[PDB]
Order: sequence, then C-alpha cells, then structure tokens
Amino acid sequence: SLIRNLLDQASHSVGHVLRMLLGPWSDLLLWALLLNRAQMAMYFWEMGSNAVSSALGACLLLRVMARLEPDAEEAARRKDLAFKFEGMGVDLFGECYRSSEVRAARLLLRRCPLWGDATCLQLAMQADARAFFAQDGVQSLLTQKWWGDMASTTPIWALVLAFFCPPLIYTRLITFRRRCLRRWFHFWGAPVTIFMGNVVSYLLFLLLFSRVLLVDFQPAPPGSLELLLYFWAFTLLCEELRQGLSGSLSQRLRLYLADSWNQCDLVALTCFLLGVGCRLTPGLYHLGRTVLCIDFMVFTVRLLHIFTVNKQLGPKIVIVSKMMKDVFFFLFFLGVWLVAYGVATEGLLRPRDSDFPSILRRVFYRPYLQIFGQIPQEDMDVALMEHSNCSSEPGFWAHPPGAQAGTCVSQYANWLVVLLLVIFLLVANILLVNLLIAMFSYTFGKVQGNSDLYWKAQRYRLIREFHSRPALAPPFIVISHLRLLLRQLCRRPRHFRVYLSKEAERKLLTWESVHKENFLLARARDKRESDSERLKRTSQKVDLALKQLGHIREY
Amino acid sequence: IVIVSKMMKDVFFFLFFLGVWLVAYGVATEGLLRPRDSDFPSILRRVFYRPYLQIFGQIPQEDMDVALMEHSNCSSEPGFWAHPPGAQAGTCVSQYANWLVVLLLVIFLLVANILLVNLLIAMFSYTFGKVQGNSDLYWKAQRYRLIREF
Amino acid sequence: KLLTWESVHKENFLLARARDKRESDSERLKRTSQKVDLALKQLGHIREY
Ligand SMILES: CC(C)CCC[C@@H](C)[C@H]1CC[C@H]2[C@@H]3CC=C4C[C@@H](O)CC[C@]4(C)[C@H]3CC[C@]12C
Ligand SMILES: CC(C)CCC[C@@H](C)[C@H]1CC[C@H]2[C@@H]3CC=C4C[C@@H](O)CC[C@]4(C)[C@H]3CC[C@]12C
Ligand SMILES: CC(C)CCC[C@@H](C)[C@H]1CC[C@H]2[C@@H]3CC=C4C[C@@H](O)CC[C@]4(C)[C@H]3CC[C@]12C
Ligand SMILES: O=C(COc1cccc(I)c1)Nc1cc(Cl)ccc1C(=O)O
Repeated sequence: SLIRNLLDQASHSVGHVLRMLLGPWSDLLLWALLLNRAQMAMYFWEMGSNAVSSALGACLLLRVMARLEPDAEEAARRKDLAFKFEGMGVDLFGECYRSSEVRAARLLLRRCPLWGDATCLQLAMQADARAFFAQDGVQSLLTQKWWGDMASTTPIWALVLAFFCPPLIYTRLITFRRRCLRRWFHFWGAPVTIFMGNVVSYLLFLLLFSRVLLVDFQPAPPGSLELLLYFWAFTLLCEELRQGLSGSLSQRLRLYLADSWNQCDLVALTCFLLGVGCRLTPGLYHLGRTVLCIDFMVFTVRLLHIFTVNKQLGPKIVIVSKMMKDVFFFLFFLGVWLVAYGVATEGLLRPRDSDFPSILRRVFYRPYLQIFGQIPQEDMDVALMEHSNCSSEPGFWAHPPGAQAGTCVSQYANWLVVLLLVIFLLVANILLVNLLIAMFSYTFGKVQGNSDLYWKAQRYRLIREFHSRPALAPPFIVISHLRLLLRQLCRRPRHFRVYLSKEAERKLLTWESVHKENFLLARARDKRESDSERLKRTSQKVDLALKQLGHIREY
Repeated sequence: IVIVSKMMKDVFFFLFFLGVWLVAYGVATEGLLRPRDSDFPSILRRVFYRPYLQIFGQIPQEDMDVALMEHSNCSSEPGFWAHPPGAQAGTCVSQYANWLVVLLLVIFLLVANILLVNLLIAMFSYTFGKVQGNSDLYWKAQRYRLIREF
Repeated sequence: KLLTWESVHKENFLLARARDKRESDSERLKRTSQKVDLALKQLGHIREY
C-alpha cells in the first residue's frame, strides 16, 4: 500500500507531514485516514475535538493521497471518502454558523495547532474545498474581510465618493467597526480600498498609454510623457516580479508560471519591453509602434481579469472562458467551409492578377467577410459587370469595377458561381451561426451551476491576493517598494491572524463540541425516522415475534 | 414586460464586455493606422463609434484597407500613406501593418459578432427559462395593484 | 487463469446483485408480508386453545 512504503521512505530520508509522522484523538484519526478506514475516521472525528480543523486537514490529506495513489480503485475510494468527509464537515460548520455568527467567524481564523499551524481557509484552498467555500457563512465572513474594518453594509457608491473626496471619511456615511490617523490607515489599508486604488490607477495607465500611442509617439526621442509611461511600466514590472517572488526561489517561479492571469501579465510586460527597445532603436520604430499597439490590446484584456470581482459577472467570465471549445470547433468548421467555397469560386472565375497575396485574399478574406453582410455582387457576378475582351485566351471576361476583385474574371460558369454563393450563405450564415447558438445555450445551461461555485473559490483567492498586495497605488507603489527593500536592508545590520483569547479558545472548543454532538444526535434521529431504517426495525421486530411464537408453539 | 425588466443585468454585463473589447480593438487600429486629422472628436469617433458600427454590418473596407485605396505621398514623415476616400476616415493613414490591421478586423468581427451575440443568446434563454415562472406571479400582483389604482 | 478469475468475479457480482435485491424495499415488504401471514396462520393453529 502507500503507508508502509511511505513510512520506510520517510525513515530512510505534504513533505512536512511525512517528516513529522513517524512509527488526543488526532493521532487515532490520522492513523484511520492513512489506513483508509472510513468508519474509524468517522467515529474518531465525531468523538474527537477540533472537528472542523481536523476535517479540513484530513480531507486535504485524502486528496493528496488519492493523487499519490498508483491504483485507480484506491484513489477512487480515497477521493469519495474525501467528498463525503468535506460535505459532512461543511454541514457541521453550517449548523455552527446557524447558532453564533461571530463565534463561527472567529473560529475560521483560529490558527489551530495541528496541520502545520495553517488556518482552516488555507487548508481548504490547498484541498480545493469548493463546497467548504460555498456556504453563506464563510462567504459573508470573506465579504467582511474584503471590507476589512469597513462595515460592509456600506454601498459601493459611498466607497467611490469617499475615495474621490478624502475628507468624506469623517461623515455619517460609511460607518466603521490618534483616531484620525487610525481611521486614515484603516481606510487606505482596507483591501477593498486597495482594489479600488489599483483599478483607478490601471484605468489611468490605460488612458495615458492610449494618449501616447495616438498622439505622442513621434519618431523623435522620447518626451516627458514617454518617460513617465516608461516609469509606470517599470514599476509594474517590479510589482509583478516581487509578487511572483513572494507568493525555494526556483520552486516559487515554477509555482508562479501557473495562474494564467499572471502569464498574461508577464507576456504583456515582455511585449512592452520589446516595444520600448524597438522604439529606442532607430531602425525599428514602426515595429515598436505595432507591437505596442498589440500590447495595449493585451493590457485591455488583463483589465477584464482585474474586473472579475463583481458578484454578478465572475461566473459569466468563467463561463465565457469555458466556451472556447465550442467557438474553437466552430472555427474549424468555418475554416474548412471557407477553404472549399473560396477555392471553388477562385477556380470558377480566373482573375488575371494571380499574385499570391491577391489569391489568398480572394480565397480567404472576402468569403469570410461574406458572413457579416459584405457581399461584393458587383465583384463576382457578371450581369452586374461591363463586358470587355481582356486576353487572347478564348472566353468572355467582363472586367469588374472592384479594386481587388481581379483584373477581369472569366464568365463561363457564373450561374454556378452564384449558386455556390447561395449555398455558402445558406450554410455558413444559417447552419453554422444558429448551430453555434445551440451549442452555446447548452454549454451555458450545463456549466453555470459549477461555474458559480468556482467563482466562489476564485473570489476567496482574490481577497487573499489583494490582502497580500501592498498599500500604495502602482504609480506611487515605488514608495512601498523602497520601504520593503529598506526593511530588507534594515535586518542586515540586525493572513488575517485575528487574535483569540486563551480562555476564549477553550470556550470555542466547548461550544463546537456541544454543537457537534447536537448535530450528530439530529442526524441520528433523521436516520431513525428514515423509512428504510423503520422498515428494517419492523422486519426485526416481526422476526423476533415469530421466533418467540415458535418458542411457544409446543404449547 | 417584467421579464425584459429582469434581463437588464445580462444586457449590462454584455455592455461591459463590448465596451472593453471595443476599446481594445479601436485603440489598436487607431495606433496601427495614423490619420493626419488627429482632432479629439475624430479620434474618439474612429476609436469608439466606427468599431461599434462594425457589429451591425457597417464595415468601411475602403476606409481601413490599403489595397482598396489610391496611393499617395502626404507628409515628409517616411512612410507610404495611400489617402482614403472617406470623409471622416482620416486625411491619410499609414500602411506599414495593414495586414495585421485586417487580421485585427477579422478577430474583432469573430469575437464581437459571433462570440458575444450568441453568448448573450445563451444568457437570455437561460434567464427567461429561470425567471418566467415567478414573473407571471409577480404580474398577478401587479395587475391587482393596477386595478386598484385605476 | 482468466476463466477462473472471470468466473469468480461473476459469482461475486451475482451475490452482490442478490444482496441488492434483498435489500430492496419492495422485496423487504414482500418478506414482511409473508412473515406476517405465517404468524397469522400459526396463531390460527393455536386459536383453538
Ligand atoms: C481608459 C481608456 C480605455 C480610454 C480609451 C480612450 C482613448 C482613445 C482616449 C481617452 C483620452 C484621450 C486623449 C485625451 C486628450 C487628448 C488631447 C488632444 O489634444 C489630443 C488627443 C488626446 C491625447 C486624446 C486622445 C484619445 C484618448 C487617449
Ligand atoms: C475564419 C478564418 C478561417 C478566416 C481567416 C482569414 C485570415 C487568415 C485572412 C484575412 C485577411 C488576410 C490577409 C489580408 C492581407 C494580407 C497582406 C499580405 O501582404 C500577406 C497576406 C495577408 C496578411 C492576408 C493573409 C490571410 C488573412 C489574414
Ligand atoms: C433561394 C434559392 C433557390 C435561389 C437560387 C438562385 C438561382 C435560382 C439563380 C441564381 C443565378 C441564376 C442564373 C443566372 C444565369 C443563368 C444562365 C442562363 O443561360 C440561364 C438562366 C441562369 C441559369 C439563371 C437561373 C436562375 C439562377 C440559377
Ligand atoms: O479563465 C481564465 C482567467 O484568465 C484569463 C486569461 C486569459 C483570457 C481569459 I477570457 C481569461 N484562464 C483560463 C483560461 C483557459 Cl482558456 C483555461 C483555463 C483558465 C484557468 O482559469 O486556469
């Protein structure tokens, strides 16, 4: 199995868990989980302490072991145990939140001594406990943390007005949980305010980049505006580099190459560096301008991910991410039909200007544009063209008026050319677009129910990442960077983690144990009231009656 | 009627996505081709209005493709320009990267006119199917209030 | 060896499906009905007492 060999390898030497494990109920529970004893795990859980934290840790280790399983059956057993176990854990935490909201809220951030001193939230995220993030209790607590010391009942427009007018903080609007200085730091350190500052800074960055690209990008040496834009770009590069380094050196970069949004930011920044180099070098000014235009497109795309936090939009964004397979199949089919129809028409009518770019244009671009209402009838039908004799080759040609429709086409089979145009319009503009409608509707209907749950996890990760992000905006985050490097240089000569009281820890443990035993007795009553169990009981009672009646049959 | 009132969230998300993609594509084309008439209203028109109208069958090929335009030498700046015939398409654009301009036009048409409209179809159908069953009940209450008010 | 393995797994599958059928509520209600009927019959066999 994966227990004896794992212990032998650890002795011969998740890795921290293996190191700490070697050959009060925590040890029994962990042994039950590693031995794949489902009933032992359940019972040790239910009669042991720290049920929620133990549940998150144990389901994390179940997922890890199922991934490590070389046997599909054992992996399936471990993973189904993990699903049932995370579900029952989240049910317990839901019934806990149903009792005392603030008690459960401070139960979350409780740094439990076991499982590597990691909070429940980090354990769930490492375990991919989407269901354990789904419940309204943890959702509301995450919302309040995103509104850290801001009384989340405040509306968004109040927040934007307060951001625009710093004096507005000391008003009746926007309540909150050196008083002026403390309020100032709370306002400017709240993760939601950090997010708003980042959004406004990014909008200003895009506006300035567009202004530079459309007006101030002459081949003259860079001006003050160009230098300032370069300064913002370098600051963003430093920001992303530090974020990747913080969130072991090579292991961290291998971790960072994931999270495709960071990949998009990285490729955008590399394109920016290439564009700056080409702009600075004399010869490649035009190439620099083109690549910077492409980079603007990439940055505008990244703005979407920056604006995925909205409660009504994130599921839709992950939906449109999921719809790529359907659009991609449609791309194949459209390409095939476009090749067929374009080559057919390019063979039926033979323009004199047979240059390769012109042939490729007439075979791909124009048929593609026929889909969206651009139909050059005067270019590809003879009855709309004036007849003339071009070449010595025997035929009737009727030179067109179009600039890139050819010098003059042939006309032997224009009836079948028009027939092909009709067929192509019927297939591409009717069969394909409406069939893509069908696939899009079906995919949305199937996927939305899991997309919203994935958005819950994504929003938790978003809250964590903006909490980890420093205070000042990217245009001024150079101050934060120099502050952190000074802190790095200060030690050379030398995550919410809300504190809980020591007696409060014991009171939370007792409260959680009491509510756990209440939930178990409730579920036991439910199982007893279940019709199948009742029929079981009736069957046994009837059997006992029959047996004891047989014991008096001799009378 | 109460359904179409409820559909505003979907149309509103679509408005966000269309605005983002329009900004991206418009600025890309406005940077790739550089009309001489760089007045602010003209720049804003070319970056927002014309790309928006490209969705509904208004494609100024003769305005933004060089192979359809007559070539001429406008300015001392080194390049080939090929002055357009359009009235508000610019005095004369540059032509260094019109292949990629046409590629961007193709990509924008594929995304906005195919991905977005059909995806909005999907959301509209799903929202209608989900909401009609309560919308009719709300209409019952609304009609009672209507009777009372008249 | 494949024949023996297949036969063993086949009889395992049949016994599993038999247990499933027995645990089925309809079959259980059948069994309860027959047990109640037998109890009634043998109680009638001692009615004369
Ligand atoms: C926030 C982003 C996405 C908006 C994109 C719109 C862009 C194209 C707009 C917004 C601000 C605009 C600039 C604002 C002011 C001027 C000064 C004027 O004398 C020349 C044009 C110029 C430089 C504008 C060009 C177009 C512009 C850059
Ligand atoms: C739906 C899909 C299959 C449609 C594909 C259309 C693409 C491939 C078409 C549309 C416009 C076309 C371009 C139009 C003009 C030029 C400039 C020329 O100097 C090189 C070829 C090039 C760059 C063409 C290559 C093919 C092209 C990019
Ligand atoms: C809705 C669908 C069915 C419409 C299809 C349009 C068809 C019927 C049209 C398109 C072009 C037309 C053809 C154009 C030219 C010719 C050549 C002539 O010597 C005989 C008539 C003939 C052959 C026409 C008959 C009708 C025609 C084939
Ligand atoms: O959805 C996302 C979110 O970032 C995006 C990055 C680029 C473009 C878009 I629109 C969104 N990225 C993913 C995209 C794919 Cl095609 C597959 C998986 C993921 C992922 O989230 O891992």
